[PDB]
Amino acid sequence: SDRVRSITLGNSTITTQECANVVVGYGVWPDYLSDEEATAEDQPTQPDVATCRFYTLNSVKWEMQSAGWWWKFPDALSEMGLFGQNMQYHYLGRSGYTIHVQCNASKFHQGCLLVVCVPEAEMGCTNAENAPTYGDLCGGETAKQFEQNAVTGETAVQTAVCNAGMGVGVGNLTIYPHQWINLRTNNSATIVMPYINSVPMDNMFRHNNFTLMIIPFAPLDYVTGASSYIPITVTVAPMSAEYNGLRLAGHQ
Amino acid sequence: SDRVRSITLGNSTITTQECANVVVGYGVWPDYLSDEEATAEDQPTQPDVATCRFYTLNSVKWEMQSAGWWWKFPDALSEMGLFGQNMQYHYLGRSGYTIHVQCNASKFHQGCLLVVCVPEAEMGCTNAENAPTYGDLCGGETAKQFEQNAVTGETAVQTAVCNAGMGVGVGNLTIYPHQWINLRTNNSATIVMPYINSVPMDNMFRHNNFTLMIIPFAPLDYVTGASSYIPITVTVAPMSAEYNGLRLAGHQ
Amino acid sequence: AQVSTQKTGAHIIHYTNINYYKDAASNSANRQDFTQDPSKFTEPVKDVMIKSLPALN
Amino acid sequence: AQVSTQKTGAHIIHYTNINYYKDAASNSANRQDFTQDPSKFTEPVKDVMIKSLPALN
Amino acid sequence: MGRVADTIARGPSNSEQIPALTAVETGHTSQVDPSDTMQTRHVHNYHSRSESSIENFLCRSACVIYIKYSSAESNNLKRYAEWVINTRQVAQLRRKMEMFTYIRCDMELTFVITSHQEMSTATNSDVPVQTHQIMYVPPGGPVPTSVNDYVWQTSTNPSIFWTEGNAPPRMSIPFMSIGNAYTMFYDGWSNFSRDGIYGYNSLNNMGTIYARHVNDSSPGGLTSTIRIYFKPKHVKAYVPRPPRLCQYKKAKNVNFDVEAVTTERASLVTT
Amino acid sequence: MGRVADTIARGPSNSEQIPALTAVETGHTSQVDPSDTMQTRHVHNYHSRSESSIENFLCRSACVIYIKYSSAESNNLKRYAEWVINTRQVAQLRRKMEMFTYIRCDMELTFVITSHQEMSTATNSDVPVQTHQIMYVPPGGPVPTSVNDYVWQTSTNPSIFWTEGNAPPRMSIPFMSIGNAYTMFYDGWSNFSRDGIYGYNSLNNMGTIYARHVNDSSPGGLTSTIRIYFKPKHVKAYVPRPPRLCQYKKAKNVNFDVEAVTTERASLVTT
Repeated sequence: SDRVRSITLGNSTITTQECANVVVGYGVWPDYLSDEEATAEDQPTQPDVATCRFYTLNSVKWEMQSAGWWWKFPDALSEMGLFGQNMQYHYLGRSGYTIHVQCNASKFHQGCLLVVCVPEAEMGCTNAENAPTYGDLCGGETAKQFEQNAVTGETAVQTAVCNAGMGVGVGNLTIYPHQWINLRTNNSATIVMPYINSVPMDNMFRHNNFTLMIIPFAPLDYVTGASSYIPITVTVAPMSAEYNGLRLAGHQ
Repeated sequence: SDRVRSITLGNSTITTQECANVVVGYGVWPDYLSDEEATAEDQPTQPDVATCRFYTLNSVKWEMQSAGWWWKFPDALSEMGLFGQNMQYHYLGRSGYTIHVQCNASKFHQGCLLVVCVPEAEMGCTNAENAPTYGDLCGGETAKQFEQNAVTGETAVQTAVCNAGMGVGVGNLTIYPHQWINLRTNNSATIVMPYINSVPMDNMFRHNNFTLMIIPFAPLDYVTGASSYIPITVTVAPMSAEYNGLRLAGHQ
Repeated sequence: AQVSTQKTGAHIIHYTNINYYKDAASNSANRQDFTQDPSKFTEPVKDVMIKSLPALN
Repeated sequence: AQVSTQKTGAHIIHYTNINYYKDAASNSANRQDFTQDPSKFTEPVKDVMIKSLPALN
Repeated sequence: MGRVADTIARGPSNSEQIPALTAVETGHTSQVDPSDTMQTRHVHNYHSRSESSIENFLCRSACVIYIKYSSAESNNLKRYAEWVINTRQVAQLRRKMEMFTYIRCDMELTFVITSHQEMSTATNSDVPVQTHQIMYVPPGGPVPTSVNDYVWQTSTNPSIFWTEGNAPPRMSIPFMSIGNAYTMFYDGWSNFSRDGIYGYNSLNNMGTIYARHVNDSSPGGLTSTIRIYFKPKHVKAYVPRPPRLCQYKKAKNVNFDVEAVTTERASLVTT
Repeated sequence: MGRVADTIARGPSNSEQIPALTAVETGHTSQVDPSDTMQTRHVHNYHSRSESSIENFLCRSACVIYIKYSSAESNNLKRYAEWVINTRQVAQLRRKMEMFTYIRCDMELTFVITSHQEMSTATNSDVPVQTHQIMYVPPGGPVPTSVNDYVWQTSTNPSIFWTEGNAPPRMSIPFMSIGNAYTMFYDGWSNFSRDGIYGYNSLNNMGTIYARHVNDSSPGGLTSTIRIYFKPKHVKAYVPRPPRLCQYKKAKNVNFDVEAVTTERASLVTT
């Protein structure tokens, strides 16, 4: 069957028994930087299995009035294992990812999620004179949440699914690598993101390569007398992580 | 000339212009563990240049009544860079070292030091009913000091150079890999220690593979009107560091 | 001189271009490159999905 | 006519020049000569100094 | 060529083949043709996707700014004008480029320079044909503080001199980003702290255009307005994005106001 | 090509080789690469030194003077203007050439000629399009003393005639020093006595440009200003010098005022 899969990376392994294939974003599979595309002249450290391995993030509760969740990368893995340690000590990094979303339910539950990895998901702001602040772009391992309707603030992110937090049709986030999790079909999504940037390597705190957004397009619904807590778990492994520009820890 | 040398490891390099060769301890140069001597079945991470690279320790003041200094390894590098980070997250490690001692002086100063790396330098105690405690075996990047004469305490290390803190002739610490720094000859010692243990890998906090001891055998002496502060600096790089048994940080 | 076909219909038909500058940024825009590869957006899946078969077996 | 490569990238690309004048001072400037010899400023020493060896033995 | 697929003739079917049925839970989108859902005839199809190339889409000159300056300094325009180079002060050109995340291209800059007579208490005007300078100052160059200063000597700064009543002047510009492509959207900050400017304006640092009259002022007043037109050429674009839904607010931010997805309908069923 | 060196992969070392250590008491400067002081990877490097050639550095037109003349002689500009040819009245172009001691090159001279209406008590102006002459008089030629004199017959003197509303006129000039290169700095004197002019102005003798309106004066007044632009071409330069530190004082001397080496810092350690 096509519904059963395992992905083994490092000392971690994930199993699925319902899945709707694997999306390889832009048809490019993660790899180390070549000698003809390099520009950092020091030897790169490649920690291999010690950084490339699934890291489970904090789970979010799917409710009937939920409007979605987002996690920015690499800043959701900034405190995760030795992946986050090698971010501390290095000026440059460069990594692809396999992102795996889990959300099982019974056959008497219904709902549909869009799972999409958006490169360069620069976000708007409630006040038009101000930039959104870091605390509102990022929650780390915890997700930031979309809201159903428009919000107000000064440095708050403008959240409202219809605009997707970016001023674009939310229905058009399908030219970006994506899968859907529809509870009557599959219980997992898998996206494999290559490294995508216009520079061959970049700092891992000052820049977010992509944002994973999970947006309900068909609300959660079930008859009362069924399970009322349904989590969505995001477990994501780095792939081909390498770092250059070793110096003391920090980022300021 | 034989007096000039460079050693390049990672993004660090040391230069000497007075040196008395390089001692390769037991004639064995650091290497990764082979497949025929392995017993840990998970893939080893080898961080290469990111952990193998000179780390300068805290300097000690050589005085005329100094009796010596010691630093235990790997516990002097436990907070040093990503070498110390990979100690945190891994059950096992395994590394060789190049240890480089620096101590320059003028040609109107005199003194002689023994620089010796002692495998398994288990130490005695002032009270004969008690074991020495960790705070007295180790100072981390800071050295613990030998004393000229016998000391007392309950959990204090018995320090007295004559016994070398181990109950043996101090003059017999020459079957261990060693060099001397004699101020009228050389200003540096270099020892390259292989990994030496009776198990192929071992935990890096629970065990100290060797101890570097620096012991004056001819006191510092100079005529008043010359420099009166002369440091001894120990800069030591891991070599062929690899780790197995990845789990959460800590050591308890 | 470079001699290349013009855009023409459907059911003479060449033009001549000579570059007059030492930079390739000075050159006229390339408008006749019609290469495509829609499959990296339209079919970006690890396993090849055959149209006639079930998506999910 | 002189046919010579243009400046172009990185990972058509020629131009044609004809001189129209009887003087070589009338000609367009030579911008594509990239010859160098830094060693007469950077290493102007009688004895060749090998990098790996001592400067002064 | 850019020619599209032919329709293939197809007869009745009754098989376990199911081209119509699919799962959209895969990121894959269906490859169905009409030749899978009904009869169909063979159509030899000669239509081309020639003009839907990105090098035909983006390769038409678009106005990006205009800036005014005045001989008299009549209405606070100074004797020279300036513009920090960007592509984000105009809605139309900006939107086309923001359908992509990274673009590398060469530009072609055309200038349309016009002048007009101003109200004055001056009597008798017979002002010579104006000449104008357009000077490009790369980042970290000295800048004009007056129309007469030493910076207009243009010893290394690229410059155009053009006289009215002639064809619009143009110059090519090559690809010139620090990166390997221009960045339309940057989800980072300019500080490692994660403070300062956020967005694509962090990576914007493309110099400044200055423009003046070269002629000395005459007793009346003339204001000249220069309109700057950029045309992408030799384009490669990467990472498609949605077209904008919302109107822009600012030329350095994406901040947006919440707007409707689509326009109204009376009901689900309309004719 | 002008392509730069690749980085070469390098491993750990421990040898009596000492690339880092050197003596700077030799005039020789170290040849060390990153591949001598740390690990390093192989980088295939495609960067070029193409635009840092001296024939790209010096080969952009720079204004060297402007001079004014007036039909009316309104504000003491005469009916013609003159300029003794030199490159030293402008800071920017001068500094670039003074990074070399000897330069042989051809020049290209472009003129940007503009006119403006002047205040007058004249009424009704409908002045025809001006024509202008630019005459080069080699050393020891007869010189204008008026706008009407015989010297403007240009029987052997090179000359340009140009009408306003047209493209800027230009002419090439060949290398034309008495020597085998132009001399930017001369540590000698013009007399064997060791008196007279000292410096590079001893060897300066490059003729004089004269410029007039060719049209007869009309009842109002027009002032025309001509800006002269030199571009080196076909350059060979010899004997590099430091760039200037001090601002210039004079166009015939190097006299200078004592100025700071660099700008302030608070302390030795700054971040």
